[PDB]
Amino acid sequence: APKFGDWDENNPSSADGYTHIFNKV
Amino acid sequence: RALPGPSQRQLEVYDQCLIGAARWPDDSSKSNTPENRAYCQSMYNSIRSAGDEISRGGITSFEELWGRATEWRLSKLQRGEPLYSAFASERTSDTDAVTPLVKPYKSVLARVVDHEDAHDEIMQDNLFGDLNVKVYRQTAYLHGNVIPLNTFRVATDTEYLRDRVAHLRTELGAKALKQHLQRYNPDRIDHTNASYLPIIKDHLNDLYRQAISSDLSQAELISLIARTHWWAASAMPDQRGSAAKAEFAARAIASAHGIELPPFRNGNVSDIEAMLSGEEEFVEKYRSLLDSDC
Ligand SMILES: C[C@@H]1O[C@H](OP(=O)(O)OP(=O)(O)OC[C@H]2O[C@@H](n3ccc(=O)[nH]c3=O)[C@H](O)[C@@H]2O)[C@H](O)[C@H](O)[C@H]1O
Repeated sequence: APKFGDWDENNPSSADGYTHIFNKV
Repeated sequence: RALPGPSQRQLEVYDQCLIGAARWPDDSSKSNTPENRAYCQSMYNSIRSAGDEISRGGITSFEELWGRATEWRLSKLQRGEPLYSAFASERTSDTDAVTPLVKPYKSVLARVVDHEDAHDEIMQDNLFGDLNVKVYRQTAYLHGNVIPLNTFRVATDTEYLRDRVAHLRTELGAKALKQHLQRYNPDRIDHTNASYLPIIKDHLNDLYRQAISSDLSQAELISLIARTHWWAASAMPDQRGSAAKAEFAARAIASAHGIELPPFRNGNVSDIEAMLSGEEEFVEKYRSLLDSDC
């Protein structure tokens, strides 16, 4: 099994690491 | 009562240029750069001026102090209005902060997984489905009542994921998968609900007021400083910059009393050390998080 979070390799849709802010659902 | 104000004996400059660093264990390179050492030394200076004014009675509220930290940090932004507005605006109750645990926050994933206070739960996801996650659930206690805060989750069936993720992308388009991961990445911090922030702010003015006393022993005062630093950083009150701001406040309160704390230890990113800990855990460990070695 991959490293924790290394499942997210070379994905163009990998999140950008910094604080995001969304509307409350 | 007026206080001694900032020390005259001052950290050697190698230290001043670390004040505020994010000395990630997995990439302290950024702590070693010219632009940063500029940033940090700026911070060390605006701290001390703020200390000057605390010690005189010029800063009355922790809200006015936090203005002094905010004001400073923005002046260091060469970025633009969408970025200037975030660092400048309090998080509001109609929103949810989130930090994907990608880079440089990749070291964290171990800290959650081997955390002694870690749960083993299930994250029900509309695209990946059901997932194992090691979970820490920081909480704070106040007036007796429990406050939930930030929530670390790390997906662990890691092979499924890379297989699943590649699957999902081609259908929805990267356009709509990144959308999900921005808000629902399996590995992520889910921050203190902004609704708590009104009361967390009163408690922080209470706490500041006490630590601008004049009778405090060297032990208490610090115990007060560590708390403030814990509560601010962990409530993450602003959309951006809370990390710096928190450490700014704390260190300004220290210099007010004439204390000259050092840079935190390498790989001791102070905000995260506080997010992954209870109040009294962090109060105790605070002194050693600082590089107090000659
Ligand atoms: C962190 C994560 O993201 C947010 O931080 P943010 O993205 O707003 O940036 P900073 O807090 O200013 O930056 C994070 C830390 O890096 C330091 N720094 C920054 C830029 C630089 O050029 N040199 C430096 O030394 C800075 O002093 C700060 O302590 C939240 O706050 C929250 O703590 C957490 O979710």
